[PDB]
Amino acid sequence: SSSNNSVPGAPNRVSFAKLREPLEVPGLLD
Amino acid sequence: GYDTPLGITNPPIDELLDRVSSKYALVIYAAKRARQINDYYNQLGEGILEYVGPLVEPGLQEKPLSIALREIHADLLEHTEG
Amino acid sequence: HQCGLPKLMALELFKPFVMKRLVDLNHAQNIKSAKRMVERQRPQVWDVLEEVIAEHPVLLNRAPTLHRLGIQAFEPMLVEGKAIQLHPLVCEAFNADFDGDQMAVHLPLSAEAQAEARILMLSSNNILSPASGRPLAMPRLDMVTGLYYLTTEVPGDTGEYQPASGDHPETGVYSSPAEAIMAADRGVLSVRAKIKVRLTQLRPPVEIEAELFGHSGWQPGDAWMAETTLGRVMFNELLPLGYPFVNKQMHKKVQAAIINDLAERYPMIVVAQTVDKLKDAGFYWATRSGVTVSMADVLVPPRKKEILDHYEERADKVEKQFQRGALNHDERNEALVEIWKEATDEVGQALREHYPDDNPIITIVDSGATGNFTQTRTLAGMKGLVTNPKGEFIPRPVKSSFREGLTVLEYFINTHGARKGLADTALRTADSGYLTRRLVDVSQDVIVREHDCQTERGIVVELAERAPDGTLIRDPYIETSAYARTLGTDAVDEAGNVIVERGQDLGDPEIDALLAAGITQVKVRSVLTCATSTGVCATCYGRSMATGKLVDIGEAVGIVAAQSIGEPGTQLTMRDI
Amino acid sequence: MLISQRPTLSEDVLTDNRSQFVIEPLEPGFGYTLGNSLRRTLLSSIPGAAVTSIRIDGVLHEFTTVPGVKEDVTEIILNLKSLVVSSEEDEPVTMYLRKQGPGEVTAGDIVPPAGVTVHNPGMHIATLNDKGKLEVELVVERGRGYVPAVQNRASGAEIGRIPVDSIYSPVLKVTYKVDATRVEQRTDFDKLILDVETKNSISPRDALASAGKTLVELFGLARELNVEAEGIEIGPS
Amino acid sequence: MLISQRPTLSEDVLTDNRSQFVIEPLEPGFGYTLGNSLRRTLLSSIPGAAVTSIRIDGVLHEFTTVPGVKEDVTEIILNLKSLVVSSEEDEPVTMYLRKQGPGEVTAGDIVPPAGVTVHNPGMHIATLNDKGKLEVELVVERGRGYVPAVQNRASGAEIGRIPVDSIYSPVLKVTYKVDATRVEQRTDFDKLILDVETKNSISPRDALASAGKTLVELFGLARELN
Amino acid sequence: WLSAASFQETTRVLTDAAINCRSDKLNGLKENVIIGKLIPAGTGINRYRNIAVQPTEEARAAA
Amino acid sequence: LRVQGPREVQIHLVREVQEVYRAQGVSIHDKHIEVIVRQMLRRVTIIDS
Amino acid sequence: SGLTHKRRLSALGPGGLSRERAGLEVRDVHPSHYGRMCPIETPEGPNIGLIGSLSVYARVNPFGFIETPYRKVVDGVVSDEIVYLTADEEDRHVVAQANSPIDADGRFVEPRVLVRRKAGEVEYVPSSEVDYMDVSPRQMVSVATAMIPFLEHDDANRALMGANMQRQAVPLVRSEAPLVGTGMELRAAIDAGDVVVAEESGVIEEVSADYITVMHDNGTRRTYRMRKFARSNHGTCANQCPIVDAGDRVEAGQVIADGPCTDDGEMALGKNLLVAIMPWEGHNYEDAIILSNRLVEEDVLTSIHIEEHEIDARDTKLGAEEITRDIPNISDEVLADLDERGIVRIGAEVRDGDILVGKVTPKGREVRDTSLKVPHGESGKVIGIRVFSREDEDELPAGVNELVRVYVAQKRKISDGDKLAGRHGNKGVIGKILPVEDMPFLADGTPVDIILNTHGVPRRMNIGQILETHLGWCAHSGWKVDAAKGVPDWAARLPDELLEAQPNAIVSTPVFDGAQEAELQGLLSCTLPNRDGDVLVDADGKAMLFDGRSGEPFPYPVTVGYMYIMKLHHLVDDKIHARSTGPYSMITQQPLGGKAQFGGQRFGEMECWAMQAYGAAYTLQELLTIKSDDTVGRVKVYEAIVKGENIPEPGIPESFKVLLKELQSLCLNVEVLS
RNA sequence: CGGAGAGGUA
Ligand SMILES: [Mg+2]
Ligand SMILES: [Zn+2]
Repeated sequence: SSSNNSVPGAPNRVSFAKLREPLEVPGLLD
Repeated sequence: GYDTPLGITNPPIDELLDRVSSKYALVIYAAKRARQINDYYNQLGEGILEYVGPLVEPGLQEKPLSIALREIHADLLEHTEG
Repeated sequence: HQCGLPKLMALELFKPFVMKRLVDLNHAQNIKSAKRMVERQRPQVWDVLEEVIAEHPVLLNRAPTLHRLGIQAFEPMLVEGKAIQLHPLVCEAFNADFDGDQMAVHLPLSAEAQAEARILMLSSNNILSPASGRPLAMPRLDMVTGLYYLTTEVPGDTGEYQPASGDHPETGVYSSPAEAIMAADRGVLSVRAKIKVRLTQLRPPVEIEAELFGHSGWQPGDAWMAETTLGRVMFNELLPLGYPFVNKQMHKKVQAAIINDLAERYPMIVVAQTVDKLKDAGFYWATRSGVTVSMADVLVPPRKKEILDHYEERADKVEKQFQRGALNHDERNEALVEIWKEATDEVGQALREHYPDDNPIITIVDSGATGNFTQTRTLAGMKGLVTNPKGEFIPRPVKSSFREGLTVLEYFINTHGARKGLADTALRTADSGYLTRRLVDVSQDVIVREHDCQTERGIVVELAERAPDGTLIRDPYIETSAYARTLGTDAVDEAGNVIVERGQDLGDPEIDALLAAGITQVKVRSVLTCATSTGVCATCYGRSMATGKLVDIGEAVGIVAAQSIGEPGTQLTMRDI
Repeated sequence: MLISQRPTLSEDVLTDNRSQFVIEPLEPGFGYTLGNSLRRTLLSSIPGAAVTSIRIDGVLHEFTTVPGVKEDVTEIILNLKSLVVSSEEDEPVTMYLRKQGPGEVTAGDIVPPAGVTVHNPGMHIATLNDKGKLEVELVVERGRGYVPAVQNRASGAEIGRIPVDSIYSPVLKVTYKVDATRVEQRTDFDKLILDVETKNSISPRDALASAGKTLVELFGLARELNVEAEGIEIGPS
Repeated sequence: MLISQRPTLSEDVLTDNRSQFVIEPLEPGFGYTLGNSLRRTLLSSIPGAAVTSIRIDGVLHEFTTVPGVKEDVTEIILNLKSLVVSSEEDEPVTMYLRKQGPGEVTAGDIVPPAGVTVHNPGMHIATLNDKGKLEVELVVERGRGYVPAVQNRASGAEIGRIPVDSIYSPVLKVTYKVDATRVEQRTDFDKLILDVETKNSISPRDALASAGKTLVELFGLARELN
Repeated sequence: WLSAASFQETTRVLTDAAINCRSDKLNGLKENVIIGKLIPAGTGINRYRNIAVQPTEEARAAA
Repeated sequence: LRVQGPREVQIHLVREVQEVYRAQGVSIHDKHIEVIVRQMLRRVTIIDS
Repeated sequence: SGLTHKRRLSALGPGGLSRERAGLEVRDVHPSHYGRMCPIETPEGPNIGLIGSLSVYARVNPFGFIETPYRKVVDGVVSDEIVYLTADEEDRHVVAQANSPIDADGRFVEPRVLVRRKAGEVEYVPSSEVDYMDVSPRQMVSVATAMIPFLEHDDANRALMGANMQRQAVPLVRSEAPLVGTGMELRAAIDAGDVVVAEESGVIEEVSADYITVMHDNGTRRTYRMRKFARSNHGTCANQCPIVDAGDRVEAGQVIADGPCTDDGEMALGKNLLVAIMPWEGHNYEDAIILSNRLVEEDVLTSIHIEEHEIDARDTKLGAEEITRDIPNISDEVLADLDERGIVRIGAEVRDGDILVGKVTPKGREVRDTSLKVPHGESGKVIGIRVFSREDEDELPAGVNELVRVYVAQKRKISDGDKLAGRHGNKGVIGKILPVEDMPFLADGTPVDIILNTHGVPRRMNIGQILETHLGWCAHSGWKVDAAKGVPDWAARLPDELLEAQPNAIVSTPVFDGAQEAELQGLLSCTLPNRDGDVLVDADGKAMLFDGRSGEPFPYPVTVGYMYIMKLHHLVDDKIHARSTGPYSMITQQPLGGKAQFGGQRFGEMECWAMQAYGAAYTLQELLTIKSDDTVGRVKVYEAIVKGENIPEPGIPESFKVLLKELQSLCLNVEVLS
């Protein structure tokens, strides 16, 4: 239900999403 | 049959556009009368030259272009076209 | 005739006058001290400035200056802040909005320049479009909504007039608009309820006055009974005293007609005052009308799915026929496009039927305030076909409204047409200015020089060709072909007397009389046949659209024509002939 | 604290029964605070008198037209509804109006009982053209504001009595505006421009005083909770 | 139809900083107008006290940081702006807050002189880790409304003075509701209930009394024509 | 040759005018604007720009 | 112009421009277009010197 | 803005197209761009279609061809093992839509799925033909376009406007995260690099405003230093603040401090405000906005900006120049804020016109004061001075000795004329700032913060703002779905931890997979009371307001809620300019152009056409002769106006004589004949 | 304040 469960110290922002994301967003400066 | 005019909208343009043939004539009319009025205020500083101050009661600080148009609403001036 | 000028921009535009007045009022012995005092903003510089700027017009300009009304003269009154306060009724003339627009300011110095600003370029004297003659200081948007709401009669309203029931006298008959106002402010009467008042300051309609007073007129002070809503009495109290009572709902067209009649029958100052009063009333009654947006307000048609399935069946049949080789690719695409166009039409019709008549969206659309029902269909019903980058339709089509939420593919295929439009808009704004400059250059030497060349040449206007079975059907495009023209000959019908004499403005009464007489063609004076050696004459040119009277003897009509033709260039889409 | 503006009231007469007032130098925001309260006190506070019921002989079951009068019943109701009147007796009174045959029936044609008076003697009521007679009994009261007609469920007293809407307010119509009134590095102050129109039984400046008195009485109610609190003092004249 | 009964005011105390006042009977239609007049007067014209300017020991401007404190000086200003102080004098009066060493710093550590009194000890100011010392001086002053920061240039102040925007509002929230009686005999009237709520600096009764005083002063200029 | 050079193709117009030795009788809106002279239209026509004004005899005596 | 003369070409040009502008719902009185067209038919081509 | 800048794809460059000679076929959206270039985020002017943005999951291969991930599907099963394809490769397969129904069993629930067939042709197709699948329903958009909630409810034009406007918001003095965000705000903030991330796990030892010290798990200490009140390339303020306590334990990759527009490690570009959707007295007319006065008193939308004034002392042919308090002709009173060196004191107040660095240059005494001055319209406080001295063997440019530099910072509050906007392309300037007394207030006495007009929404097809307002009200109020007897059918597909929330809960609605309308209605139907058992907003989402200016309640209910508003970098303090006289050009003796050298507004050619069509010869003549380039005329007009004289007659302009000389220089005998 | 380039607002 939460948004970002990977970042250690992230706020618990809950989401309305219904679909699982197979892959994580790559680095944005790669 | 109109409410009291206020500020620049006094006197009504319709009343003024009956003493002249066209709006450009009104423009030149008022401009030359204002120039004469403003020359009177300066000649008073040194000496009378040829000009007559406001024919009507001038306001406290009313600018020449306003008295010039007040003197045309109450017919007091004459002009000729070229 | 007024504008708001910040109290830090005026202090710089009007610096020399302020220095002069400071020296005159003994606040500074010489010019240098006055200059430095102005540069330090002592508390008295403002007091002298308010007097200095009085009765001194200012020129405001917005770029691009497509036409003449892009520069107008107002009167400055100092305000608080750092922005310029623009009267809401000049926005259409300036084509300005309040999402980040900016404007420039100019100050005429000499007496001739000030007279030109005050008489020629003053905003209150420029109410009609020079290109066509339609008013441009007309209310729009919120004002239209407010007046439209005010001048409405809702059946079965609170305090409505009720006939005698056989036990008590009539209910809802009042002895003055003051008593009706008291009842309304007491919560017992609704401003949009049908009542019967006793009016003595509003002039009765033509028919009522003819059948009731007759004689010569109502002679202000007389009394007559009107059956109307309180809102319509309030509205008609805004119009000039002599105007006959108007009892109608104020659609934008109705207000336009009222303003045009005022302009063509009354002086311009009356028109300015009337439009200001209408502005005040509209801005007052738009707040109380109750127009808002919520997803509950955006209703969806009750049977959209049934229609979509019904037409999806036809699309599937066409696809199967294509599969069996019955038709090629283009035939399949055409069939699908027609099917889905019909589907969109049916969805739009259903959406139009479903909505009540007081919904804020429908009220805003049907009030003439802004928008069209295509946007309503897109928002509530369905978007439909979208165009490929080539220009051809996607046969899918887009099937979800923006209330439901388009999927990823629908959004992507919508982006195509979304971007092509902006690109074309940029290209068109680039293309129009070149044409306008060329037009201004070709015809810059056409100026009115004579009052009348006294020629006999003319042209013939179609002017309501006759019907086959026999009838005088007015030509739809007559306002731009016959009005503001002067006759070059006399009009005689069936051997009768002259209906309209040679040399007549040929306005509404003249054209109506000519049509009643039963004549279809008339010969009018035109610039194409003017006999003046240099320039046109006033009589051949005709009426001045902006002023409404015969054009002057120094009118530069070529530049006016160029700007009139080129100004609506962006609107004209750039869409093998 | 002490306000450094000292607002001032001024009147401009447009008629014997119409005036315009101006409270110029109000502090920002006090234009709307004062304007609506003053308007409502003017329009619904001051007391007066007004007709409340009438009975016209002949018109019992149907109320459309009287035999002998050119006009209809509704016109007579409206004509009496504009009659300016004044009474001292708290209880309802009963006047009478009667004239014989041809002539003009006018407000002056009614004999006023003790206390009741008429301020518009020449107000037209009806014209008799038919050798008929007019017989109608009025009943005046006292009150305040605008009171719609009170339906009569206790009709035993009389069946011909018609209850009429009552304008007990001598003040007929009021409106107000507000603008900005300063140039000294401040264009946010207020002006209160009031247009007051009254009946013939009181002058507008005699109704403004009553409105001020009523509001001063009402705003002393909360003032008494603490009589040593700090506020804004306008100062002396 | 001459209702003979003058309005009377009664109070209900919901809590220390909240109360309801009921005013009845009223002429039909005069409830909302009276209520809104009172509400505007309460929300705009009630005098009070607040802090004007401060001076921390080692900082020269507000765009810096004191050593040893987790909060930048700007955050300290934002925290101090939420103080509530009740003054009784009429000239400026100075306060002093002093702290040294580990521990949180709060308004309870302020030491007001006679007169001014802090009505919310313990809220928050800053936190000092090991080597932080906080010595801040506050200047309390009286007024009404919102007065923006008076920069040092005009007020002939030193470099270390930090002007602060002051809000002199003792009231917190106001609202009203009206009970209207509309019987079929025109014996109608109105009842007004006013919900005032102050920020613990003055009771709602004092605020209502001040509003009444101001309104009585104002409405006395229309009573002079007589 | 001065109104055409400010519109388009300045070089061609100038080179042809120099060969033809053309003289420009300055009479037009663009030319008078360029040379800083009153345009011949509106309030710049002779009948308007050369209007005479004086007080009336009756008003002069009433002074 | 070669076949029907100057009047016919004038009416033709005015009609075409008005049609183009009316297609987009813009109203322009024909006198402006008449001025522009008049400025386009003002010369004669020479044949015999 | 910087992160979006680093991910740009431009077509115009040394070896590419041209900004004018480029047609309308290169400024298009090509079907091959799906998942490799964002179709929404492009400029709005002449660069429309020439500058693009890379997508989120896309990468570039060795030869320079962009690849986008795809999820291999085998035997009708949507499997794992993402494989990166190219446009050329992708053109010979059939890929499916990410937001498609799957049941965790590798078999589509629905029979037909839209798929881009060959040339971006979406088509219903049999389920056995699909060969690949998009990773997420958020794959075509870029980073900035992925932060718009309810994007699918907005039209492309307004979405483009909002995506572009999100990069113009100024950092506010205090940052707060949205209530109705999307989710692409934590990774966007961390990858941008403006936050401080712990290098390695450990325990915080000492945390201060200027430095954090993590005591690593191996006996090593690494102190992080925070950059406070720094300046960005665009004058904004960059300021870092630690968000950890002295006893907390941190992990590698954890956010240890915040940045300019960050709150707890998430982007925060705006503030949450209580909005009403009614027209009001014509003040919010034609896209204008009405604000309360609370946002100014409480500093809700306040910002800090910094200027950079630099001056150096050269060697000069004259020879030598010095910076010092010795400025001739000036009393010590003016030099009060100056110090021994010559620079002003840190913590001083500077106004428009004041010596910041006093110097003198002997122009041949000849000493000439060319001291630095505060530009017109500038003020603030001097917060820092940097001076590089040649005596200290600094890396100075050639031929200089000192490079003193100054910083002045000032806080700007929201005023009338500033530009605000949301995330849905709803922009406008502030028409008026009402006092908080005459503002529409709810039944409990709470005024609204901002008022937005009704006539702007339905025309522009950006209904997403209304849904955002509804959901923001629901989030702020807190809710509790009453599943006493089974969960309501409208909450069947609503994840747990979303069946109940507490006041001020932060939620997220992904860009193309978020809250449905039925869920919004349901949540509006069940919200908690405020303090007393009163619900201020009903099921329709509309409240009953009161008129603060008159006191009467408004006849009809109004839509109210919380939406997220940003403050754009288009403040009115930077757009106000006026002139009467000043610097002039040298060749064509006309006023200069620009707000920074005074300069005057230009009277173009179309304005001349307008003045000619008015028939106003004298105003045009004065404008073109005595106001611009008549050298004697300008001085005479000034001397006449300062006195009570009448304006003289105009002369000959100065741009005609230059043209005559140029024509003569081209070997043309030009003469004026009388 | 003269030129070139880049970005942006209406
Ligand atoms: Mg705009
Ligand atoms: Zn002719």
